[PDB]
Amino acid sequence: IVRPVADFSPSLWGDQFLSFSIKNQVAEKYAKEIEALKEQTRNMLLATGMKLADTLNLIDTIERLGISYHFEKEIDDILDQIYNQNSNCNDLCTSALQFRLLRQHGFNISPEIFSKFQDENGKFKESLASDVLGLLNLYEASHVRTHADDILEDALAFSTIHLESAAPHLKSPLREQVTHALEQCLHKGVPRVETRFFISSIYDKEQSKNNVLLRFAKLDFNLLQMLHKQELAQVSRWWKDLDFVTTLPYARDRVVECYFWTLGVYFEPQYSQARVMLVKTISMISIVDDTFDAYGTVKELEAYTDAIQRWDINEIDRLPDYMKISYKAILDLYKDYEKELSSAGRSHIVCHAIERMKEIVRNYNVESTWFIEGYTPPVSEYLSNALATTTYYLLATTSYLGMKSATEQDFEWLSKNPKILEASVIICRVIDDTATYEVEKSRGQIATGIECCMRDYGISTKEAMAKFQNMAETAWKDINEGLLRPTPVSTEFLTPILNLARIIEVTYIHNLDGYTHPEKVLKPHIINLLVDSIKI
Ligand SMILES: C=C(C)[C@@H]1CC[C@@]2(C1)C(C)=CCC[C@H]2C
Ligand SMILES: [Mg+2]
Ligand SMILES: [Mg+2]
Repeated sequence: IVRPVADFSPSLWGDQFLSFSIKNQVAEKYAKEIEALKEQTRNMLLATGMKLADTLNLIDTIERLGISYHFEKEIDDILDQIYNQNSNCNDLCTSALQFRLLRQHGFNISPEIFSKFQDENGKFKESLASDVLGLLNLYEASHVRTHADDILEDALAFSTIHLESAAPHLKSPLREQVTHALEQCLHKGVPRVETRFFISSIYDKEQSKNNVLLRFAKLDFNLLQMLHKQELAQVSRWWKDLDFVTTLPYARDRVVECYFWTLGVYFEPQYSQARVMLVKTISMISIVDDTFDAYGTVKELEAYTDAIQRWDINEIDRLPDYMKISYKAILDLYKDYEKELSSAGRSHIVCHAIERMKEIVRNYNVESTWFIEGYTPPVSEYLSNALATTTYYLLATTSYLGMKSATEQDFEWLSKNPKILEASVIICRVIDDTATYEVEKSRGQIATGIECCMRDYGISTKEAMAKFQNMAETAWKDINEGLLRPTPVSTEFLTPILNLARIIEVTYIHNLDGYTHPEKVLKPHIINLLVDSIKI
């Protein structure tokens, strides 16, 4: 009873991450200077007598430099004051920046601030077209709108068309920043990679840059990168010791890409343990996906699914040898989770991620059944199954395991599929389906997202893809709304969900996937985040 073909490619990375030894003297040097620079920066933020525009530009610069996580309380205190005071700036640049920064931090500033910039017909004054800084900040702000922000409904188009027109004659690095913005907006980018671009490509080249902030940003980035490299080394050894690339030769060898995903979810030092836990789940679920997608028979897949629901090592005899391997590994991983959380007294919350694993395996099996039967469900039924198979319910849940602050109440909220989680999952689903359609259409998939859509609504491939794009647009507004205070849980637990939506947009940018193993899209970001340090 034959199997498919060894179609996947090996890891292009070889063993270059397997061992990293931190030059402890260099790390301590960096850490010591950063401490001094951190305090100088804190004093900049706490300086009195600053004008609004200067204050917002300082916060914006520090956030783009990737060092705002050092100043969460200070920044919040300042934005909170700005929110509460009657800000009457009549310039497009400052208004739009004020709007963006406040909204991104959950402050529900009214979009009425943009009215003065529009005619009686609610359309932006074309006379703004010669204000590039205003256009740029309006552009960035337009990506943070909610359903209640229809005054901004054309801001994206307006600013885009005029930025395009102005870009080639702008000075550097403003030109590069505008051109980059048009390709990748700040709000929907992966924070470490926008940070890397801003530091090296923009701020390092800005005539007016603050030397203290630039040096701070460079040292902090490179020191954090050291931690990330230690983590990836530890994870690479863990993966190598599992030796799935030998025992399960049908499976993808992509632990570097999996680790990069965790880096998108959170990069800060306090989430080191969290990333190491998360990456192991991402690696293992890609094994499961592949087992379902191109190796297991119907009968094998049904026993696998059943064994997962029972979740007992006793069940392993009921499986073929090759499934025994991943099944034991899955059970071991969660017992490992329980042990490393027991000292903190948080072993009891591992069950929540276990339930999501059980869930996605059920839905994998449904997807297989559908495929075997040649079933094309209506979109509603399709999504009822296919949202879970994005892995995003599992990943979001898993992201909390290593977060010391995460409580049972936080897991209970997540367990109900709150709107902001649903939105992120939907974004991942429709982006994947748009990119996967043409290739999977030839692979025999009758139950692919776009096909379900085409058949349900009786529309073309283009119309279906536009309907899917609209779903993603709607979901981004939902995410944006879901960040607004008062939040149902602490914002610390929302940002992973937002960041999950960010990575998938970035990974499938410009279409499609992108193409052939999203590795090609990820490769330069992995180089920039995990191989090459920022030259100082
Ligand atoms: C979102 C997921 C659960 C994972 C992250 C890495 C992934 C899919 C990618 C994008 C490339 C290698 C294949 C595979 C492992
Ligand atoms: Mg699959
Ligand atoms: Mg797909």
